[PDB]
Amino acid sequence: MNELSKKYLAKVKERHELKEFNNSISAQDNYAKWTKNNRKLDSLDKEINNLKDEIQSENHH
Amino acid sequence: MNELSKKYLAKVKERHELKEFNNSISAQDNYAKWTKNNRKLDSLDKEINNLKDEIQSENHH
Amino acid sequence: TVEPNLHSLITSTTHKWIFVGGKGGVGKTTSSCSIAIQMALSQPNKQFLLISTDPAHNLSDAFGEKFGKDARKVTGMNNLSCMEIDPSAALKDMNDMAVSRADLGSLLQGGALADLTGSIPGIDEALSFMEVMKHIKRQEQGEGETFDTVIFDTAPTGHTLRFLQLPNTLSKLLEKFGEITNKLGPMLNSFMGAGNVDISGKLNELKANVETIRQQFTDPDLTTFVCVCISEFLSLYETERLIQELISYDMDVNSIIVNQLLFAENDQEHNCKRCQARWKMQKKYLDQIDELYEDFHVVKMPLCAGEIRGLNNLTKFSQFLNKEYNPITDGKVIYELEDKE
Amino acid sequence: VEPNLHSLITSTTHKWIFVGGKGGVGKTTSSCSIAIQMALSQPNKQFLLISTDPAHNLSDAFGEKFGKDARKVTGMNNLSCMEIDPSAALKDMNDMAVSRLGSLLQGGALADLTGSIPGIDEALSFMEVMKHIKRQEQGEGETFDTVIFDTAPTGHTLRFLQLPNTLSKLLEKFGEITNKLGPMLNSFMGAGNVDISGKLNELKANVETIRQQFTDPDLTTFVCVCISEFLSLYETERLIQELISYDMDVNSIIVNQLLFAENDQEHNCKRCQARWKMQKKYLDQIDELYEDFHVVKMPLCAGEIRGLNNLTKFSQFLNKEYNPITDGKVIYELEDKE
Ligand SMILES: [Zn+2]
Repeated sequence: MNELSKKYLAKVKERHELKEFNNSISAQDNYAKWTKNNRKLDSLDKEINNLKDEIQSENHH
Repeated sequence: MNELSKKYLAKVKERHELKEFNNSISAQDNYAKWTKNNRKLDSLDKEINNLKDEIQSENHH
Repeated sequence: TVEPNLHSLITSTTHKWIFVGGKGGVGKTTSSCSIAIQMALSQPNKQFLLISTDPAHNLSDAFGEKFGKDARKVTGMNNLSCMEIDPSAALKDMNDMAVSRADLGSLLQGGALADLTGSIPGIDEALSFMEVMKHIKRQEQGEGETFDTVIFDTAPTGHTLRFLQLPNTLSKLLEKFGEITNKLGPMLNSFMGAGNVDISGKLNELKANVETIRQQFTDPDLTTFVCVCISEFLSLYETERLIQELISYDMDVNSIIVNQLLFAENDQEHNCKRCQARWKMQKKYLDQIDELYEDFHVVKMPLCAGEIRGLNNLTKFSQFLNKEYNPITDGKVIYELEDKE
Repeated sequence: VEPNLHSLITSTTHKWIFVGGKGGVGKTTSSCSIAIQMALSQPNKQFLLISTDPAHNLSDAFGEKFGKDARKVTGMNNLSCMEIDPSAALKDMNDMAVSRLGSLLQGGALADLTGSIPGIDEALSFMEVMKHIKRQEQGEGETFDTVIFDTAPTGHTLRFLQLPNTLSKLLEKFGEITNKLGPMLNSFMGAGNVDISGKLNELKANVETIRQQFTDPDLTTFVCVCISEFLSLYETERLIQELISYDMDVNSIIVNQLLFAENDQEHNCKRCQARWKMQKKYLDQIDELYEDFHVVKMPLCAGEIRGLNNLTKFSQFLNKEYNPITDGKVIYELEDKE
């Protein structure tokens, strides 16, 4: 697998794992940690969306 | 003008007039009135969006 | 006019599902507890499950008893059981075993699933909800007895119920996936076919499941939603949004509990000037809430500062969901609970 | 990073200071306090405090009647105040436009292109507020060096900053259609197609100009106001993230209505001490979340604060952080007077 896909998988998975972890934290009892995680998810989401577009364009016909 | 356009204009205008009126009302000093208006705008928005699609489809080539 | 209480819901017998939610510092859980308790007291012949998916997991503190994933009777009641569950954890554990049970073939099937499922919102929330239900059934069949109504203390963040819109879009992409697989030739249809059929099947099961849920959550006699809030602009705003959302899903929402009301005019002693200042704000919005939701049951609950803990105090406090709290007569009941703390 | 706004208050470089916050936070008192603290620290400079909150309570806050026209703050030489309604303002400009089928088509044309893109109104509106400030200066003869903006608590006043690129794509969209007109049509229409292009380019221009300013952290910053309660804090994180996505400088957070019950000589209130417990839980949380912000912790003074005399007394704590132990006397005088 090319490094591009290797990384897309990795992130997509990092993101998933983070989401389920964050869903187990109480936003109110842990406002700071919770918020930080939300930021990292929004960030990973943008990176993922790029890697996707890049992979899709690079495989088009 | 067909009744469909006549109505699209009318609503689009009603909506606009309502928006500027609501922007002059204080959400906190008038929570109820303000909220009601928000509802009527969201509603008008859906009606407007239909009339539009209906007008567009009916004029396509 | 509409009674400023939940007596109707508390005495109802048609309801199987009662969801309780509100965002952000509102007495949601206590409210859930109080509704459950009152329902059980008023319907001794029926069996109630109060379930909480709030990560704070403070059913246990509310009752002063350790609740877990296994349903368990509230101590001092024969028809109220509580259980706390983390749906994401559950779903995670489901997928760990699905993975264990199946390397290229499984990667492709995994990937294919991802490309259809990943983008769509609410999938994980539907799967999650389904696991909770399976769990409740296993609890019932294990305990040999079933629950008549579940009362759901929802998490204060996220969208528990936004998967009710899923079946429509699942149907769409089932045909997309169809159009593509219909173009596989005999050879590929041989090496892949079984996987393709499993994927289709997987999706249809989810659609059907969701549809099966949706028919229930959509029956106003079968399920309803109680919003919890406090009398402050930000909360009131979030409360309207939540109502609107719920309505978009065709869910029944008829009740609002407004908590933490000071009622400062009606008690000189427990209220310093700062409190009276605050009560004025709260009172301002109460008048608004009143004209904004006239056909709603909007139930005004008194701030019981400190924290309500124990079947006894919960019960003492929960009575006010049933018979509107009057700050004059009913005052001594509150400042009794408070002072104990 | 100092728990006060002293750098901002002594800043010579800023022309634009936005102050905003959703839902019950003492946004306006905080606006006033800032305006004043700068007016004191920089008497060699002229400050405009303008407000678009339809509550229009600059007048109640100061105890003096303000309106569309600037008016000097009673007791100051370098602080003026206006309350304006931007929708109302824009309404009036558009009704003028009308009076001055041809117009129907062009109106139609515009709507089609424009009534659908988010922020066009917001920008038109902001423009008219700029222009109205200018007319106040040219009449008076002086100018303002800093405006402090008390923003309306609902809506997205600054989302029009993404407009310029959008207006560009559609200038072309429109350009590739007007091309396909022939001589006969380009004769009856051309003049007004030229006008449609005109207005659109002007808007883009203006907005791009605004952008260059708003995006200069030296020239314009945004102070968020909030209270220590999950919903406001969450609303406040949202606000920051948005602002950042506009490349606008957001660096300060005022946290209002803290009870500091511990340092209290009443101690009379279990309810208050109870509230304070929550306030402090989140307060810790803020501490480890916005580590590179000036996060300024302000005390709750019960009831309202009005009069330049009181506003000033209260406003000092944006400059030198309020220590509940020592500084208590100041709050408990203010409170006892109301
Ligand atoms: Zn108090």
